[PDB]
Amino acid sequence: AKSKNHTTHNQSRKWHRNGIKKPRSQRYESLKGVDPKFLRNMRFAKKHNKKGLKKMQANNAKAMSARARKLDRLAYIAHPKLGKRARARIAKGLRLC
Amino acid sequence: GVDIRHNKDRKVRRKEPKSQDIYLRLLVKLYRFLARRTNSTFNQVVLKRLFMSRTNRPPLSLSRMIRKMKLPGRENKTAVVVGTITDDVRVQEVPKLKVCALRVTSRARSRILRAGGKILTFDQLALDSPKGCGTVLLSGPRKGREVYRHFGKAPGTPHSHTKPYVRSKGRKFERARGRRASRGYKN
Amino acid sequence: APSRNGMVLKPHFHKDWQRRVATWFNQPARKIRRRKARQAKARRIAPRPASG
Amino acid sequence: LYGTWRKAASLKSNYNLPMHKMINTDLSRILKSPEIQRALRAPRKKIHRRVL
Amino acid sequence: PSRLRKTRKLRGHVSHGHGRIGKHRKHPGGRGNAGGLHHHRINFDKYHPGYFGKVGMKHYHLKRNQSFCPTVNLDKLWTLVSEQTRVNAAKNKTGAAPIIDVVRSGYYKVLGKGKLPKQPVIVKAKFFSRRAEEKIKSVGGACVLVA
Amino acid sequence: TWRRWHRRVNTTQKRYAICSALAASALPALVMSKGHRIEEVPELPLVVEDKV
Amino acid sequence: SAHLQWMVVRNCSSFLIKRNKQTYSTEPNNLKARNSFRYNGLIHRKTVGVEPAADGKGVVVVIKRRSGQRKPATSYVRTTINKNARATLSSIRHMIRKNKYRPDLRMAAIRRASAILRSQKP
RNA sequence: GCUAAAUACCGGCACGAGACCGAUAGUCAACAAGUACCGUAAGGGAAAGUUGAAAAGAACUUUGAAGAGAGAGUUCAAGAG
RNA sequence: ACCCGACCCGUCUUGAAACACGGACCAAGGAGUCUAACACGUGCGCGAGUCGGGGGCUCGCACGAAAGCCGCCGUGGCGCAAUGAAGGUGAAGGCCGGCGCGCUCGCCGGCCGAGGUGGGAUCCCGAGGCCUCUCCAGUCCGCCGAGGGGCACCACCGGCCC
RNA sequence: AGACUAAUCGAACCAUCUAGUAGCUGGUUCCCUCCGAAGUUUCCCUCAGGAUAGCUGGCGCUCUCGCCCACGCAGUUUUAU
RNA sequence: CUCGCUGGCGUGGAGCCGGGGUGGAAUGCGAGUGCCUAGUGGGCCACUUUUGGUAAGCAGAACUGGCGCUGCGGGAUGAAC
RNA sequence: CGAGUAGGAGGGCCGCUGCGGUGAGCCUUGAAGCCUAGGGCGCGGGCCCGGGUGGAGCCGCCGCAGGUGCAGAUCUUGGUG
Ligand SMILES: [Mg+2]
Ligand SMILES: [Mg+2]
Ligand SMILES: [Mg+2]
Ligand SMILES: [Mg+2]
Ligand SMILES: [Mg+2]
Ligand SMILES: [Mg+2]
Ligand SMILES: [Mg+2]
Ligand SMILES: [Mg+2]
Ligand SMILES: [Mg+2]
Ligand SMILES: [Mg+2]
Ligand SMILES: [Mg+2]
Ligand SMILES: [Mg+2]
Ligand SMILES: [Mg+2]
Ligand SMILES: [Mg+2]
Ligand SMILES: [Mg+2]
Ligand SMILES: [Mg+2]
Ligand SMILES: [Mg+2]
Ligand SMILES: [Mg+2]
Ligand SMILES: [Mg+2]
Ligand SMILES: [Mg+2]
Ligand SMILES: [Mg+2]
Ligand SMILES: [Mg+2]
Ligand SMILES: [Mg+2]
Ligand SMILES: [Mg+2]
Ligand SMILES: [Mg+2]
Ligand SMILES: [Mg+2]
Ligand SMILES: [Mg+2]
Ligand SMILES: [Mg+2]
Ligand SMILES: [Mg+2]
Ligand SMILES: [Mg+2]
Ligand SMILES: [Mg+2]
Ligand SMILES: [Mg+2]
Ligand SMILES: [Mg+2]
Ligand SMILES: [Mg+2]
Ligand SMILES: [Mg+2]
Ligand SMILES: [Mg+2]
Ligand SMILES: [Mg+2]
Ligand SMILES: [Mg+2]
Ligand SMILES: [Mg+2]
Ligand SMILES: [Mg+2]
Ligand SMILES: [Mg+2]
Ligand SMILES: [Mg+2]
Ligand SMILES: [Mg+2]
Ligand SMILES: [Mg+2]
Ligand SMILES: [Mg+2]
Ligand SMILES: [Mg+2]
Ligand SMILES: [Mg+2]
Ligand SMILES: [Mg+2]
Repeated sequence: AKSKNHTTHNQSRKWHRNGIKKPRSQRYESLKGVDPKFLRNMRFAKKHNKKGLKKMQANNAKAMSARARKLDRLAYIAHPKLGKRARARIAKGLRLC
Repeated sequence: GVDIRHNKDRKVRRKEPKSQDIYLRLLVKLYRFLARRTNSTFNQVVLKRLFMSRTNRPPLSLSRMIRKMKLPGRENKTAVVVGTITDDVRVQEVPKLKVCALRVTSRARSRILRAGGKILTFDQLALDSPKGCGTVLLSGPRKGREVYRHFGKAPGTPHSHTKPYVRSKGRKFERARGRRASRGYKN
Repeated sequence: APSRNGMVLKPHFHKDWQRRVATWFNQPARKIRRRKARQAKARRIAPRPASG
Repeated sequence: LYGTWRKAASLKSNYNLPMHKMINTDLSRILKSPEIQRALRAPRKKIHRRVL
Repeated sequence: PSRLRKTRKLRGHVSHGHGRIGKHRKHPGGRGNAGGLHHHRINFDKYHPGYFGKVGMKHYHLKRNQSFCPTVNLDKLWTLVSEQTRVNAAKNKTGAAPIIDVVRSGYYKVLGKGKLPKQPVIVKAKFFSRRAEEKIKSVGGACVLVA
Repeated sequence: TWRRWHRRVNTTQKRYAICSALAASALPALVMSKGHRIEEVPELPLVVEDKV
Repeated sequence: SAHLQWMVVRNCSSFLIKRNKQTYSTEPNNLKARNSFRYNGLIHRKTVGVEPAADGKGVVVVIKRRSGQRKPATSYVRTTINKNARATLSSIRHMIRKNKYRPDLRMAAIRRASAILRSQKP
């Protein structure tokens, strides 16, 4: 009943099939595991943003807002828009003798 | 050989609807004409949703459609929901708003037409706004299925908000070992 | 035996049920027995009402 | 016994005739109408096969 | 339909879709719920948490019969009556009010949500909840118990 | 013997099917497409008298 | 609702033949034989078919009346043509092109009127 | 202390129906099947349907003692004896 | 006939032409079924509802052991409401003012009534120029900087019930 | 002598329960097109097996590229640390 | 601007509101995300690095590739070169 | 762009047998089967055509339903080397 015990032979090849997906970017990081006395300040700080300020801050924004030449030449000939008088001379152009 | 790359070559996107409904098969014949010939991107999105299945076209309840039409600047556009529009008896006001759906439910047809509004479908919708001009698109709560609260990381690990499968709720069903702290562990 | 996420199913099939199964294929026949039992009760009586 | 869409079916329970998926269903008459073929892009009929 | 199966596709193949190596035999991990505590705890826990043990008081001869009270909320509260009456309760009259009875429709306890119709009412019920009773006092309505 | 022989169907869908199958029997293209001989027949649905 | 009739009948009709090859329409009013949308003659309000002449010589042409639908006795009006293989070629061109009556399927009417005389003339 | 009903019936007496099986299937049994035959016995338990429209089942001639054949005939056919 | 290629198939197996096993040769028979239950997925009907599944009505008409109807047959099932061992309780806030030391602080009156931030298909407003002399004028097609109300949904904050 | 007890004995024979159970051997019936691995972790009276992850397949869904600078990603370097 | 935390300090720090400029190494690519689930759960060989052995076509590993799951051309022939 | 065991999906005008529908289908002027140095079609599953045998029923297409497809099990029964 003797067997083999532990090998990470062919584990590099399994992990990188789908790939090492790096989480790296998201916004507004989750707010668990936070120091609770800090949070026992900040929820109060949010509830008086609504109640405590309309007239002071919105008008304060209102105050500060009231405070506030040959090879260069053929591209102009052969441009799609800027060349219709370029054709003043080959089509109906001035050239003539 | 070529690839030291894999093969994820074939997309899974649905192309013809699995349904055999003739009337859906005529709205597809009409709308597959439009989405290639208009340089419009509304007509892409409706043509996707006619393909789409019945799970992924959840029904608008009537008061979502009101509350998403009274939002400012949108009193004058016509609502388009691909899928069914049902009735809400929670509400009392019904304004004169415009509705364009597949299979408005019957008690919802009366409460529109009491309110003097106008109903359309996609044979009629194509004539007014072929490009979808002036038309708000909506859709129902796709995650709002009952099932989608079952789907999480596991049903026990940091409690994960899972709604486990059980033959009925009560005492004496999945409560002792894991659902409380005195009887072993508390997940 | 159990596997990926599914409900614990305890059916009562350890007891050898196939000997003791009443099958309802006699269900249209009894229904026609019993209309013709009530109607046989209808024309026996007289003026007195059935379910009288 | 089946009723119109406007009235009920005055011989059954609660069965109006079931509401429709399309109303006006002439596919060709819709697609040749002035509303659509003003709004369309252009047709495109050249083939442009494999250039050697 | 035996003509739409997987069996009818897998003829011609040897192991019939159950593996040469592992050999689908009879009942490998036991029958049914065998070894929940012993060798299927990673299944029972992590998928059915709390399946083993006791929590509460026993109740003998539990009838579903002295705990019968179908609820209602104040959304559906107007939906028992024809809405003929809520027009004729809005018809500028006085404090006259429809006497909506929830006991007729089967609903004993009236729970609450927000946002009840402005027009005054009288609800006749067996049980109330004080948030809902705060809502009926908001609109100037009344709150009558039936026994 | 206790195979699931009989199938139950919703009462609105049955009535939906009668509503649809009656609707096919008013178009001569569909009814000749089933195989019937209507080439010299009187106009479709064809109401004969209650004297019949 | 002609396309409604098509989306029922385009399979599962009667007189539809699927043996060894393509479908065939085999329908009493049709020019070519294909089970197609355009060469299908129960569906359309305006259909063109030509047939043989049971008189023995000539080509009979079948057109739908367009006045009364769902009235299949009176819904067809027919007329025979027995001419000198060139005037009966133009007359069927005049009757198709110089009306709005199906400017599609011009040639398929003619090729059958081409073919059925050559079966009939010797 | 007694008492009809609706309820139950893979035995028995008649009976109609089948999206069934069609002789290695279906009952074990389409047939002289619980039989032939094995075991002292308790018990076990098979196989075996098909001529033709009709027997018209090949008179007679001819080798061998006959089996078996060549001629002949009956049959639409003896490539159904 | 000949050149070159060429070990006998199933099977377990790290490996089978194997000195591994089964396989003399043909014909027929022959092995993932059905009932229940749960789960996801998908088609169809209805929609805060749904369901006749058990009964009754049709005349007793071959197919009818079918089908059709009921609705003061919706009893009930499943769903709409949760949480607690249990007694039990059981889900609306936002805006403009007022009263007290207007504070670790709650109450009084109107007015809409499901919050907010970042993302966010589609839709709308679009400066702006673009097409034969020139002015002089409205439709018009297409491009359109930037801006706007923002679906489904995800990440986060607030709130409410036990 | 563990012998003999109907060619059967360290517990006869016959029929039922019984189609007993098996993580163990053997077999598992038509073609074509696409995709295509594992023998590793942890725990189990676990060591010839399962549970769970890993690996595989399928079905979808939500978007973006079609036009002096994009968004995003990585078995890679470069520049810092 | 808010704070009920901090505090000589209108200070510390978070939070909220409004305004102003998109261009911040190379390279390649279309990405993101949910459900259900089979099979698997006896492995083996090779360059270098390695532990037990006198040594092994031995026993145990790490990193990578392969045989397994895979023919073809070379090594006469062969699972891995 | 194409490899593929275990495996999972898709397409099949591939075959067998039974049921509603249709083919004004088919046939004692020869159906089923079976044989065939006969003519072909399909990548393939399998089919169509001719000839020979036999002598009474059978097949297409759209749906429906399977006790539905063999080289293997020291396969069962039958039969011959
Ligand atoms: Mg191991
Ligand atoms: Mg290649
Ligand atoms: Mg399992
Ligand atoms: Mg038992
Ligand atoms: Mg296989
Ligand atoms: Mg193993
Ligand atoms: Mg297995
Ligand atoms: Mg248990
Ligand atoms: Mg007594
Ligand atoms: Mg026989
Ligand atoms: Mg027998
Ligand atoms: Mg006879
Ligand atoms: Mg003699
Ligand atoms: Mg004969
Ligand atoms: Mg071998
Ligand atoms: Mg040996
Ligand atoms: Mg061998
Ligand atoms: Mg042998
Ligand atoms: Mg066979
Ligand atoms: Mg479902
Ligand atoms: Mg009820
Ligand atoms: Mg001894
Ligand atoms: Mg003896
Ligand atoms: Mg012994
Ligand atoms: Mg067995
Ligand atoms: Mg038995
Ligand atoms: Mg046994
Ligand atoms: Mg591949
Ligand atoms: Mg182990
Ligand atoms: Mg083994
Ligand atoms: Mg995948
Ligand atoms: Mg499988
Ligand atoms: Mg696994
Ligand atoms: Mg070794
Ligand atoms: Mg292997
Ligand atoms: Mg590989
Ligand atoms: Mg190799
Ligand atoms: Mg070689
Ligand atoms: Mg060598
Ligand atoms: Mg070799
Ligand atoms: Mg391949
Ligand atoms: Mg055939
Ligand atoms: Mg055939
Ligand atoms: Mg059968
Ligand atoms: Mg079988
Ligand atoms: Mg085999
Ligand atoms: Mg054998
Ligand atoms: Mg012998």
